[PDB]
Amino acid sequence: APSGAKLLQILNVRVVGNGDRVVVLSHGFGTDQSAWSRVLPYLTRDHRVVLYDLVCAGSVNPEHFDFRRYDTLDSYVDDLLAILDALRIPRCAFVGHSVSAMIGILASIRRPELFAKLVLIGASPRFLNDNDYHGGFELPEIQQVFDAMAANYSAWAVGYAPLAVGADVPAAVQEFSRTLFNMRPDISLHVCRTVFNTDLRGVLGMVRSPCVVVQTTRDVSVPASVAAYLRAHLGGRTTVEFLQTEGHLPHLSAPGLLAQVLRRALARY
Repeated sequence: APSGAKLLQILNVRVVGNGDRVVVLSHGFGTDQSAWSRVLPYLTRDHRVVLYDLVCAGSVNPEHFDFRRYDTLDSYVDDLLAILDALRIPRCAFVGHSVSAMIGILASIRRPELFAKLVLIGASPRFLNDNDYHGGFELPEIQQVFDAMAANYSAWAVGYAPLAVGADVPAAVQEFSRTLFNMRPDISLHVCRTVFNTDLRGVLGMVRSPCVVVQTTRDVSVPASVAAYLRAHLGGRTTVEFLQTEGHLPHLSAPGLLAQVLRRALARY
């Protein structure tokens, strides 16, 4: 597996901004680090911002996608820590969307002194239901996503993109579809399978970093009740912030409102 040093190029690592307060921005499924481009200038005057692409992003050469290594989220965590260690960053705030919120939770447990604060957007510890637990999906319907992605990825993408964006923002729909279509279909399916096989409920109590959970009014993959569950079970001091906007991708569809929350969350850590 590639070293942290090699990952700096493979994952298109970028470091921008001023100061010694470090913020890492980690994008979610179906995008790449360009998803942060609209909120980024709200952070770079006050923070040193580290950006990178998950190995599944369309902007990463498909040759580096190890279908063995990456069938667990633990390997995505390995990559994040390797990048931060290569950059010689001992302490940071971490902002993760979607799968990266799960990666952030796992990274905080692996390296408690490295993560001074987590900000989780579109966050869920488990997407499948379980008795007294509402995740949003039953097993036969995650299986329906899989069959649709495999049978007709392009048609699945055009249907999913407006649902994910949620609000009526056509430039966000087109920009998300573009990065969804840049992904190779088999890699896209593989990451989705990995995310739906992840269940972090049993380790939330092991997180000790303070956390801010960012909740929008409506999220196709995250039920409103999930944020309360995270606040109840995360092992650190946790606050829920409410974006009065609709959708799963507020960094695409409502950058100004999102930036207000991020600046508040990242003021002291």
